[PDB]
Amino acid sequence: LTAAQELMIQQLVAAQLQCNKRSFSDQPKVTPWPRDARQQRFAHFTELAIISVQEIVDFAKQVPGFLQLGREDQIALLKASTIEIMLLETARRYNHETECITFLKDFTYSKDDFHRAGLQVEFINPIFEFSRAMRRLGLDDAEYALLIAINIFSADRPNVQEPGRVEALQQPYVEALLSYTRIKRPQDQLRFPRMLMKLVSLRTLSSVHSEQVFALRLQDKKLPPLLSEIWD
Amino acid sequence: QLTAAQELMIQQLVAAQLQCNKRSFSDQPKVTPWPLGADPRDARQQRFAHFTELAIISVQEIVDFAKQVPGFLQLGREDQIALLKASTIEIMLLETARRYNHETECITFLKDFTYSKDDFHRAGLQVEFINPIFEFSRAMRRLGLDDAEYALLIAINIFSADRPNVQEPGRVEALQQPYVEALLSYTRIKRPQDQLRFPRMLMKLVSLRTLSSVHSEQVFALRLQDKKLPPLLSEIWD
Ligand SMILES: OC(c1ccc(NCC(F)(F)F)cc1)(C(F)(F)F)C(F)(F)F
Ligand SMILES: OC(c1ccc(NCC(F)(F)F)cc1)(C(F)(F)F)C(F)(F)F
Repeated sequence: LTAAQELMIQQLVAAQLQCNKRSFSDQPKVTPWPRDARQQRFAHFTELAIISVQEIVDFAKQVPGFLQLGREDQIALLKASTIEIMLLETARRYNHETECITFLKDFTYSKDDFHRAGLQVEFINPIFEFSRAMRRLGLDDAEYALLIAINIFSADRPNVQEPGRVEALQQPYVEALLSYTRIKRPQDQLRFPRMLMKLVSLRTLSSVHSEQVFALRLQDKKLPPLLSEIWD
Repeated sequence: QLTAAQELMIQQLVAAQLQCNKRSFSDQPKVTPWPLGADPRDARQQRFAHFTELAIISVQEIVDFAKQVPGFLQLGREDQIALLKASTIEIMLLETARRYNHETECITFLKDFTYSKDDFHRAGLQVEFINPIFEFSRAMRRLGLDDAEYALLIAINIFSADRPNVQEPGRVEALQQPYVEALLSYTRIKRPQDQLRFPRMLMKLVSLRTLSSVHSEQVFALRLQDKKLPPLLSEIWD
């Protein structure tokens, strides 16, 4: 691992740690978790999502190479990546012992909790299978952080005006992850491929998420403004 | 070095490819011809019909191919259907890319026929699907894949355990793995100095998932313009 690779990785891990501290040390400002409570558990979920979106935008801004893309490309990359980063983070926050997703102490969510928020079967089960598959890979914080950076610099997102530049920005992160995994687990050649394959799954999960949003609109459950900008 | 089994798995796929591609040359003159000689909506419809007809041929070759991949026919039939339903357009996009010619900026299909970006537009498709297809083909060309690499990628694509409605995803993952390992060892040998080729190949699987969605948006949009899929395509993609 070169000096520049160490600096890039260390910067990503420190930014991930600062973003978590900034966004999820204090109690989140959310509708208290209780027709009456169907709208309220949904709102709750929606306010959590907004807090994660904010965290993700904060993190993206600190990824070397991002804030130097053209502004429209920044927006286009974040628009597509957001739900996928959320799925990764949800997998990070997953606890196989309890089968729940922990944001901080006293804020955890199970498959049942998701159903009560109005969410379909078609969205919940993939989320939870993907989370437990992520755990069997046993990614550490550097691996997650690098995977997020790679995810952001995907040159095939809709409305990207400079795909050549995005792809060149992705390469160093791919190279760092390749090196990192070679050093960590030298006798585990499929670890790295297995990680990239989860990026595939994340594209599908994004579509399945969009279907949840469209389905929610059918129960007069609209996304609030900060999420509407991104998803409907 | 590739083991005997890896060499045979590749040779098997590459030769199934060929026996399946026999339907392409024999159905070529049966197809609704591309219309020559047209003013500005007759010809629009004939071009589209032409496109649906080649897609049908492709659907059938992909079905025939998959039945030859070892272990496929031992999957539960509902799972066979679910993998093909999802993989079909993605394999077609791989085949489209494989046939892209950068000199003419045209795609070959079924041996002799070729299509430009503007031919796709003339057949009623929209820029939101067409541009990504051609960028993907250009990107695929820069990787310089050979017949073995494409065949391995298609097998990897078929055996994607995370398709919708798959009932035994673990049985699918178990079939995929040796193909992934074969591709890793293949690229390592072919290009020992290019460590990023293999990751870039895997990332083409990511792009294929998005293109699949864009294709669904294209089919939706085509119905607005009197262009509904025929029965065999309807059941896979509507
Ligand atoms: O967009 C929603 C959403 C729910 C959960 C998440 N995060 C959980 C996970 F796993 F999807 F990432 C993100 C968005 C919402 F509205 F709740 F925020 C959805 F319910 F409509 F799908
Ligand atoms: O589904 C269609 C289709 C068109 C071209 C292809 N193959 C070209 C490529 F690049 F997508 F693979 C496949 C399906 C159709 F209808 F022509 F078959 C679409 F036009 F509606 F999209």
